[PDB]
Amino acid sequence: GPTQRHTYYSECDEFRFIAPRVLDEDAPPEKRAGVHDGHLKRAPKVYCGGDERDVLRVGSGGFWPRRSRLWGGVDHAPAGFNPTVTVFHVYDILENVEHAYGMRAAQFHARFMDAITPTGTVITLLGLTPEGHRVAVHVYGTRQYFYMNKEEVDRHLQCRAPRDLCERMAAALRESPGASFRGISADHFEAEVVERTDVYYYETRPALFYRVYVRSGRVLSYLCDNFCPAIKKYEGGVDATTRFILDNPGFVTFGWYRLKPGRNNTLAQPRAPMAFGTSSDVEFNCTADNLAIEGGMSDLPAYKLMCFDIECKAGGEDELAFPVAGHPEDLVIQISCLLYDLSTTALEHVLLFSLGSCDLPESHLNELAARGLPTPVVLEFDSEFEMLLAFMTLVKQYGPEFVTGYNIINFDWPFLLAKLTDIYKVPLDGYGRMNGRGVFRVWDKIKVNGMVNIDMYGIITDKIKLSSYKLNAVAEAVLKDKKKDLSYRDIPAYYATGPAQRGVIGEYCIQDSLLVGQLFFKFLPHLELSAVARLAGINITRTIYDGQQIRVFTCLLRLADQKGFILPDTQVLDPTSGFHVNPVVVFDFASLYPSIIQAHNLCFSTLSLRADAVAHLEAGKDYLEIEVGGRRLFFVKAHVRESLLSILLRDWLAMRKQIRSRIPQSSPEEAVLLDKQQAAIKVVCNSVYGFTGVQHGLLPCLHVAATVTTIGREMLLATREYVHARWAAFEQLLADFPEAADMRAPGPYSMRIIYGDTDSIFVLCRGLTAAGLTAMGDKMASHISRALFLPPIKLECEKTFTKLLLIAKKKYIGVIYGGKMLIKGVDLVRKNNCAFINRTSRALVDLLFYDDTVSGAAAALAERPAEEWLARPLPEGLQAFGAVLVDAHRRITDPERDIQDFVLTASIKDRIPYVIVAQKLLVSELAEDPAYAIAHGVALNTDYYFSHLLGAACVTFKALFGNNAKITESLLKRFIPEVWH
Repeated sequence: GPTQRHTYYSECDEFRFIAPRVLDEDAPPEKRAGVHDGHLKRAPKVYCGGDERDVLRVGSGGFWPRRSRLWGGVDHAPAGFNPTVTVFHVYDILENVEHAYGMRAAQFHARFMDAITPTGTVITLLGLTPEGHRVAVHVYGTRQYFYMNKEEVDRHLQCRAPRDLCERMAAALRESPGASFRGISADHFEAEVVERTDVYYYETRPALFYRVYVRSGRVLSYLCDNFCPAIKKYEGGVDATTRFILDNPGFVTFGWYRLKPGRNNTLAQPRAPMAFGTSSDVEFNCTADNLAIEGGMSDLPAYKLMCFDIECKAGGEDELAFPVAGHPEDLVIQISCLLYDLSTTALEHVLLFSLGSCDLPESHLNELAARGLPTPVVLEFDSEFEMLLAFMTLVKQYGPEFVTGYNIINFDWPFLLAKLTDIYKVPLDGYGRMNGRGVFRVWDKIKVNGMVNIDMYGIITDKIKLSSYKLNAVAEAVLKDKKKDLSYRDIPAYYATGPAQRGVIGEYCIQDSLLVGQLFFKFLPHLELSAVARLAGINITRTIYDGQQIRVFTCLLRLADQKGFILPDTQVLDPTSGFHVNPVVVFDFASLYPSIIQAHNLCFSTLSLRADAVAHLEAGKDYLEIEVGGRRLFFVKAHVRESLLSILLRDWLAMRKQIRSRIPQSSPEEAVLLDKQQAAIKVVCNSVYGFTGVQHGLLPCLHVAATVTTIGREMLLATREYVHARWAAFEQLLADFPEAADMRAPGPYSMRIIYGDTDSIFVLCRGLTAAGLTAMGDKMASHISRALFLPPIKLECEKTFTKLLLIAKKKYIGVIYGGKMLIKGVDLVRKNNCAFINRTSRALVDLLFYDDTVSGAAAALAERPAEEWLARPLPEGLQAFGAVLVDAHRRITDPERDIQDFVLTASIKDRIPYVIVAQKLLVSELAEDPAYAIAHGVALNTDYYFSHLLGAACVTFKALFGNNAKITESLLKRFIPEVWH
């Protein structure tokens, strides 16, 4: 009997039986709606072919593939099976507490038991061997630690003598009635004095601190919140995995390893099957010295990818209601489950789980064989519970270390777990890799121990930009592929028809995962993630869910301690609105914030609020010097003290550039892995800025973020300053850039910056062609960059606007020389508005951009304040703009056969099309079915539709009149007769 219990189900004799009554064919006309919801006493069953079987049996003729040694008490390994392990790969790491007493009957060598006596944290390395064998290697020995000021503590209690301290902490822990679990001993702690320095400030001098080790995070946590009343505490937030990686040089979170002898030729101990803590084929106890990095050896082992996607159906009153997991009537009816070799890429298994009989189409089956793909295996069931258990039984038994699909984090996994926990009261702590007590939860964002979930939806929202992110949509843009035959509203209808129509549902389900697969092996996300994990020193599962600061803290921590630091704990030239007929050039700085940090030596360690005790070294040379926020600040440079961030980033930039110089002289396969790394360094570098300015995150320092803000500003003001001085005349520009020869346009020449924002400047170029300006702009930026700023800082050129409506602040419309329209901080469309108001509103903005007469006339408006155009007539070039509004009025009034164009719709609801019609004096009580209007020759409501077009035009083209909506309203009125106002 396992020394630690298996909490997943290896038997159920009874359970909650829920199934749609349609499934009954012994079925009167009336008894076929809704759902059965009762208790049934019998084992859960699977059907596959004419065959059946208990869902929880392992042995003979099992319907689905397993990778499982132990199944609730029985060892299913071949009598003989005893492989030896040397090298093995690691994809995931767990932290758990083990207690010596609970493990007595496990057959563990005393060095291990020693490590967990009252208690101890065990770090379990998860992965597999070259042969495919599933491994869990249990690292004993790692303790978490944290620091506290010696003399400060030594005074406020009182006792240098390191045992006195430990006793006082053990005595602190008794008094909390929160499970001291009789850990009221001075021996559950070691406390050593070391010299060190709080990272903050230039002045701060090395003090003496107590390093104190602890046996469990449980303990550490309490002492954070309680032992430190006034006393300052350092690196208490640092988990055991991260101590295990950082204190063992070279060690990684994702890599190959080998076990070897240690200190006194100590050897890793294989575990007896009955003390396995996970579902792996082999397990071992060891300490860090029994482990070594196995560099050179690099190839991904045969780990598996499960790719699934679920389909549901609504019960209750209205079967076209979107399904809700909390409803017992609203059932998961099918799950598409695909199993790949992740090292190979091959699709090994196609499984479809199905509530009710399901007969896949012959056509879909022909298409699978024809593509050299596995024949699907259809598992069918009478109830939702039987099918959910089956799926979860497969999730435990096959144990895909990797899992994927589309929106599975947002819809699929939440739906299925809501059902498992709430409706069926099944516990999940045992269904991951651990046999019990493991994490298996979704939040608002899922965490399943020993399972790396990568959701393709988010990956795709991260590489490609689109109008839509639906799969069939995504499948047509990215895989250039076309399939379009399903809608959640059709499911019920089809479900009720019979087993063939359920097959169709199953087809589109399998095909859905097929496409998601094809995408995962297109974008190889796990490899972007491994690389970050591998680089940041963190578990792969935290490279996705856990955000920003995590990826950077760890590295900051390693460096910080090298240096002998400790980390404390939780304790007016922007736009003048107007239109532009001359080209506008857009300069951007590349990774501005990180390049500032590095160039200007900015760190926790190098800043100060004091002028004194600053080595009194000297201003200018040794000092940065800034009027930051409230007051004056100072930052030392890389000769006096070099910044910890600075170092992180420089090292990462030198790494990227040395990796990038290699991409072309390596193999195709070597280049695919260097690209992922080269991109990983970029994900991590773009993080360091953010890391600084989280006011309640780990190591904030708002006075670095804010100095970077104010340096960002100065730099672009300098770029402004420069361009105006240097390029005021075309002659100097021709001397720097001889190709300007063929760029001189008719006008007078003038180069002026018009918009400044975060990291980009807009430069209006009179007398120049839009034609070669993007290429000349690179050079300009290169030139500027090489002339004004310190390395990494790099200004570049993206983009020339042939024409530009500069509305405001962060709001503009432009056509891009050589491209499309770009619209920022506005839309010219509304899903809610009728076609006609949208099409015309749009036609207007196109006249302004694409009609050269309207474009000059629009430009000329800028030569004159809004109010002065009220006095005088608008420039004639706008005749065509007015022709469009006039024209729209006529579109409405006339017996004009397209009423459809004026239809509004604001399930049952919206969908009812209507139109607003002419005539107490009524208020949109003049809705009407369209057909009725037509059939009765009813006029549309001129005043209504037109005033909506006038309003929309008015908000889009205020810019031509300094954003005064009033003046705009008045001037566009001149283009239409007053009797139509």
